[PDB]
Amino acid sequence: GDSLAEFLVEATPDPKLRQLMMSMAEATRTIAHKVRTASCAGTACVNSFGDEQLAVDMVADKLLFEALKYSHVCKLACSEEVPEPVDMGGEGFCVAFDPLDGSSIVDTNFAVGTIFGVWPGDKLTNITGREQVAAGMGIYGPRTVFCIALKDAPGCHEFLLMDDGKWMHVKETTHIGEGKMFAPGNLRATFDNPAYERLINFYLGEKYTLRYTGGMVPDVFQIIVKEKGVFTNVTSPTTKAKLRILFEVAPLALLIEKAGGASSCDGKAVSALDIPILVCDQRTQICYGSIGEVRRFEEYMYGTSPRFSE
Amino acid sequence: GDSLAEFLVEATPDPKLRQLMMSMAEATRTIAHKVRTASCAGTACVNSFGDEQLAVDMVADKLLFEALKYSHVCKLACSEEVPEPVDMGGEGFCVAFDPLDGSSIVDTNFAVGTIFGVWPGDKLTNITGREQVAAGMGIYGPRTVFCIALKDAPGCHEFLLMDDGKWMHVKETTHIGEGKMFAPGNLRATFDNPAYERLINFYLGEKYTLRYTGGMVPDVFQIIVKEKGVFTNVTSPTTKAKLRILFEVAPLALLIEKAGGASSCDGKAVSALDIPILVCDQRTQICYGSIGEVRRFEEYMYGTSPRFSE
Repeated sequence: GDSLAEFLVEATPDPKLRQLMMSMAEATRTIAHKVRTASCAGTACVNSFGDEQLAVDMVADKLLFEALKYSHVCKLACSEEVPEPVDMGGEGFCVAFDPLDGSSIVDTNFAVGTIFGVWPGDKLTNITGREQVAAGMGIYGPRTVFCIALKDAPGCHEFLLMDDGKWMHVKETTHIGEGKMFAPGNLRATFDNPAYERLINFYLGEKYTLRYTGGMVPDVFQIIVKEKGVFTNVTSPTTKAKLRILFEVAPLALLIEKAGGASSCDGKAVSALDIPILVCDQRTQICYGSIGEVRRFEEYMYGTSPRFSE
Repeated sequence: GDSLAEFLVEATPDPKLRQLMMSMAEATRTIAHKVRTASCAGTACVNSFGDEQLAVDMVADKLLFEALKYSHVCKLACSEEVPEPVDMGGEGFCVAFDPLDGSSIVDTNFAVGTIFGVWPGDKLTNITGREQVAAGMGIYGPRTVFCIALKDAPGCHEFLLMDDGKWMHVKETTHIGEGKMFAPGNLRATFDNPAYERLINFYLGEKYTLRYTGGMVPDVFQIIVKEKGVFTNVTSPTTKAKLRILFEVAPLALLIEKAGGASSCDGKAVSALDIPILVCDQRTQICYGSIGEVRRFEEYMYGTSPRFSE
């Protein structure tokens, strides 16, 4: 297909947003190289940033902050590790990111990833996921994938890192249909939550194929590629919420909904793009999937789906 | 650590076996490059092997046959795609391999892998998995890993593909202990196999963390890395077995039993290294895990563990 710079010129009329997306794709390429040659002798995984040997989750953090600084179009930046925004000396967008989302899977050479969401303005609080101008994730697997969506452009677009160091468009997703595949996150809640239990028993009883790796990036990315599936992460009386709206859930909600899917956040039967983000470290629960499978989620968990039921 | 060539000079005294492992490690390096730049734009994932242009599982197939031919120490070779052995014009070893395990997850950038087992002599039938002189798997993820074990050497060894194009020893596994992590393969058999259902309900009832990706290479490799876990694939009256002993189950059984684990193959509560391989396309069922978890598998499925109970 065609290149990323060529795609961006038609997706958005904002050249600042185009420079930002270019800087995120270059940082994704460098993180992909750092993970490739990471030394995990020590159960921890190390690589060198400049003159210091830290962990992969920290080399990615510093590489993403570096890319935002030198894009000159970033006002605020915030990482999941330190959930307090920081000024990057630019202006245009505010970017929040999870540097590497795969804590218990880097040593096992599983697919891991980076999540980032882009907000316009000067605030990372008192916003919603619908105010996002762009969102994306870089997936570090056998291939290196840059999966993005821009508000001013239709669909969710996947870019492949080629041998020459450039990005090439390889798939545009605009419809997520029906199928039997599920990723049950937080299954320990099938104990204090009878609605979640009955839902999981539906999946297990209808012969849904199981695909759960523990990392959110590949578990949600597979829905966009297969154009089918359900992801669920549900809280319980004894199990507390661990996903973040700013760094993880809200950006992924845009990638999923722009590809023809739906989300159900904070147990309030609305999209994750409509849940107010009051603090950066705000937690939540979520369901991702096709419209049909999200309807079933709300019917099982709440009684009815306000948006999609009959 | 130190290199693979240096490891091999100390692991086995047979210089021909060392050349074979080197040829398999070089083929693993080349396949890792082909998967990285695969164009899954069409209905499959394609790359180049010389002039003709094929799919990735076919590019891997021809690369391993080529590596075995030009190693000069291979008598018979056999691929999962055409389960009929072929003569490679050498003499020393017979190699059976699964070129790419996980073609159903390549478009979703999940981790995939190659499996191969190395047998002495001139026949790939009327053998057992214990007669293997070496077995290994190459894991294609964010990193590229060459995981092997040799009959004449203790333990299962991990090799990381370094920046210079060489392999470096990074982890030696010799003990697989106890923990709560499971990979439930063929979960559709929990309907007409009451023992499998009771077993799966035990796993879910003890709050085991779930990690099943669909590809066996990463699902079994995580047991070796975490030194914990269970993998199960159980047949039923309505669900038939799809795993192959020669290309998949027996080599992984050596990798699993080396490093401190155990296996329970077929319906016979014995090791997979002790199951006679009569035809190349022979199918089977398996359980991989720690000695404690394999004991529980045989107790739940058959009543008692002849090797580990009491």
